[PDB]
Order: sequence, then C-alpha cells, then structure tokens
Amino acid sequence: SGSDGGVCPKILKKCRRDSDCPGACICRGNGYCG
Amino acid sequence: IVGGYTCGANTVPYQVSLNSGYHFCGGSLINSQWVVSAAHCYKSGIQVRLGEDNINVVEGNEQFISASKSIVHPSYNSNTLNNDIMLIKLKSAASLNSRVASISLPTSCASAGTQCLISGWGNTKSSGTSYPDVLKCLKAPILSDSSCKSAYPGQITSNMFCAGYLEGGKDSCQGDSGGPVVCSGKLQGIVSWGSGCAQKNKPGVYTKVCNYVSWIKQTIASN
Ligand SMILES: [Ca+2]
Repeated sequence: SGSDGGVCPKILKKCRRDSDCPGACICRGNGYCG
Repeated sequence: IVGGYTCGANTVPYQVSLNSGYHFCGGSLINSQWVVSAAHCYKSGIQVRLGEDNINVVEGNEQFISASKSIVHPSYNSNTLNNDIMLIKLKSAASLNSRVASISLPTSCASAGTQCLISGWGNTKSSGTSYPDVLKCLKAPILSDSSCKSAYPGQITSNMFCAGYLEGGKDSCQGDSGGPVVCSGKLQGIVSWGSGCAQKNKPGVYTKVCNYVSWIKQTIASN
C-alpha cells in the first residue's frame, strides 16, 4: 500500500516500479508491492 | 498476518499455497478437486501446494498439484476488486486426510460480530520485510456494514465485508490474498484488499463468499 487510501490487493508480488503492482498498490523499497 | 499467532503444523488443513516459482497467494480447498481463491491471484501455470506448514522446507505431508483450470469470476473488476473470487481446478484429485481436508461452503451470510479464523503466509509486519516460513493465524470478528462503509467511503460493494479491529494491530497483509476467512466452520470470506495492513480505522476487506455459493456450484458442475 501507498499513502493514498486506494484499493491495494493483498497479493505478494515482486516489483521494480509501481506499474508492476495491482490496483493502487505501489512498489515499496524492498521490491515487493504494498 | 499481522498481530497473529503461529497456527501449528497442519492445524488449518483446508489452507493451500498458490505457487508460481514462489508463494504469492493462499486458497481454500472446498472439495478434493477444487480450490477457492481471489480473482486477483490469477496466473497461468499455478501450482497448488497442500498440506504445507513451512513453505520453504519439505516436511513430508505436502501434495503439489498443478492447476488444470483457473476460473475468474466473469464480473471481476481489477480496479475496484468487485467480484474478487476465482475457482482453481486441480489436475488430479488431492488425497484427503487429517492434514489435507476441505472446508464447507456457507448456506447463508454471517452476521456482524461473528468470530472467524483468518490464515496465511502473508507479511507478519504491516510494512517492510517479514514474510514467514510457517502458517500464521488470526482470530477476528466480522464488522458491521456501517463500520465497513464508513471506514472505506465509496469503496465497499455488496460483495465485500470488513473483518478485524478498528483499533488496528491485527489484520491480513500482502501474501495472505486468496486465503480463508472461516467462521463457525464455514468459508465466509476470501482475503482481498485493504488500505495498508493493521492500521487504525482501516480493517481488512474480504470477498463475501455467501454471495457466490450458486456460482461456485454451477462452475464446479460444468467444469
Ligand atoms: Ca513444506
């Protein structure tokens, strides 16, 4: 999850950038969506 | 699972792990051939892992079975997460035993206040790196429709409910998606989404399984 209060699904997903992540999830600094 | 406890090996025998090279979502076994998960957990070539406790160590009770069919609800919306349910058919039937067992579907919807069991291999911290080896568990109550809708203005559909604690601290989190919310021995929810994990006023949001019993039975009957 980011700080915008958007819909962030609770899937575990490796990422490099926000567009790798579902819904309003962002790619956190550890390289996982949240 | 944040703020939870270690379940104990195979104490949640209907819990499965969905694996695509790594664990990414949970699921619930509902008969020897079918698993219920979240629509947003769809991938091609899923491997279902049953009888798991430590997902990173072969402990001897696992069954690894490839998905032959992964059927997303026809009305699933990937922006709103409305209709966030998927059925996975196993390529071969799981061998049912004490450590690999099905969970019953509901015959009606559970009321607010009902206590449930939520489980998975999701992050055990709300943020950062804390992805567990063994299955974690949380007891949490279904929250009122009004509490849920006030917590998430305009974001809650008829196919979603909130469970957890408005004070925060205890919640499902990334990696728990698709897994079970079980209340009084029935599968009432599927881990779906939230704003963060375990934050005050932001309880977890779950797919309302009771709305899909007809669809589940029809899909199983025709596939
Ligand atoms: Ca294992």
